[PDB]
Order: sequence, then structure tokens, then C-alpha cells
Amino acid sequence: AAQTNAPWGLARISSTSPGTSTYYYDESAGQGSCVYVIDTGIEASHPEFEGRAQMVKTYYYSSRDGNGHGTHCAGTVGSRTYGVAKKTQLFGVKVLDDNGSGQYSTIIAGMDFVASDKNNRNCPKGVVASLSLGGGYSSSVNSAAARLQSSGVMVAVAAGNNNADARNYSPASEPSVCTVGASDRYDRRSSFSNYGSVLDIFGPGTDILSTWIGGSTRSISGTSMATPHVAGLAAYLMTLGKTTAASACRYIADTANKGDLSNIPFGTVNLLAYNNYQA
Repeated sequence: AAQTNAPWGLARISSTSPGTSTYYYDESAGQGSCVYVIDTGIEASHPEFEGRAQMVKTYYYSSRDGNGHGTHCAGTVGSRTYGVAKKTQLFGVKVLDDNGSGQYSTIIAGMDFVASDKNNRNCPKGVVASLSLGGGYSSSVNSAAARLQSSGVMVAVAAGNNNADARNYSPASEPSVCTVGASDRYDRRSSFSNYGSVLDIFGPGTDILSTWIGGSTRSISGTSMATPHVAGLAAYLMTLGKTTAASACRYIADTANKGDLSNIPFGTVNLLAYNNYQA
């Protein structure tokens, strides 16, 4: 399949070169996989989700995404126009309030919720969780992310937007989950992206167009935007049978475009998520 005039990040993940405009992908498109978006919620009624999104848990008064961030990330995972895995099922877990903030105890609870809830869902191709959030180092947050991964969920987390070493941020610094940095459309490390030995992979994160609340769309930047590219890519590859939740991060690293990014400090992987699609 081919999507012409796609958002640059979708085109980038199906190309060995920057600057293309078509997103090439297998038509299976993540069908049969499930991605939990642990964030501010998802506006599931957005036409771009085509009935494939639903809220499953909220830690606040409402399940509504009153912010937009979670809807944007979910759109990059799996919306029709803006998504990597255009046929995946999306499940929203609202751990962040409508200002985009949340307490670590609540974020931890949301991770434990997914580890258990997935046992109640039909997700024959496997389960992914996208965590576009983080704060300072916390062993408890890292442990919760490790538990979620251990339970059989492919966990992708944002590296953080501090232009600093991700070792000092959580869940970014948890070694057993997939820690995602951000790149721009010219194959530079995004100026805000964290880096360091704990990064596994980079994905498109600067100027990413996706869904927003009120049935709208907008372009925003962050490692929060790179993370759902990788989560969607994992779901897509799991549906194809190329990998499993336990091995998806290493498979994505194995098959990434290598050495194409600039402004990568020595000791940080130079690996950009790539679907290796061949027509």
C-alpha cells in the first residue's frame, strides 16, 4: 500500500533517505494488534480513528481528552491519515490530567492496569504500550515500565525533551523498555531530544501532524511524537509476524536505518526507525 503526500514522518519510516513524500506499508497495517496509549486520553469519536479507538481507563473525573496530547499520539500510532499502523486497535488510558501533568503514582497504576487489562482483550497479533510522558529519575516508575514489558507488552517510552542524558529521566532510563529519541525532517537529532546510552532508537519528532481534540489536526514537536511512531511500527511488524512484544525493540534496532542522523553524540545509537517495506 502507498499513502501519497503523507506526513513527513510516515514517509521517513518507509524510506532509506530523507525528503520523500509517500508512506509505503503492507496493507495488513497492524490489523489484529492492540496499542494502549497511556496519556491524556483519546478523543475516540475523531473520524480519523474509524471506530478503532476506545477509552478503557481514566484516573480523573472524566475519560475525555481535554488536552489533545493523547489524541495526537494515538493518531500517530493508528489514525487513518496520520498513523503508522492504520488498522490497529487503540485503547486509551488517561493517567495525565487536562494540563498534561500527572503524579508518578497514577502513571504507575496505569501501567499496572494495562498489564492486567490486556488479558481481557482479543489482540491476536500482540500488545504494545506507548508512553509519551516522563519526569525525573524514579526507580518506582522504571520498575512499573519493566513490569509492563515483562508481562508481554512492547513498551515504547519517550526519551524526554531536555537536550540531556536520558539516564536522569523516567521511564526513559529503564533499560528493558524501548527508549525513543526524536529526529527532524533533515535527519538531525531534534534540538530538544535527550540522548545517551539508554536510547534504543530515534523516530520522527519535530513538526509532526496528527489528530487533535475537537475533531481537528495540528503539528507539534517532541519525543512524545517520536514514541508513537515506534509503537505503531512495532504493532505493524508484530502483525506481519516479523517480531514479538519481547523482541520488537531489538528487531527495530536491527533493521533501522543506521548512521543517517546528524548531531548524535558519541555513545548514542545512530538508528532511525524503518519498516523495510518492499513493494
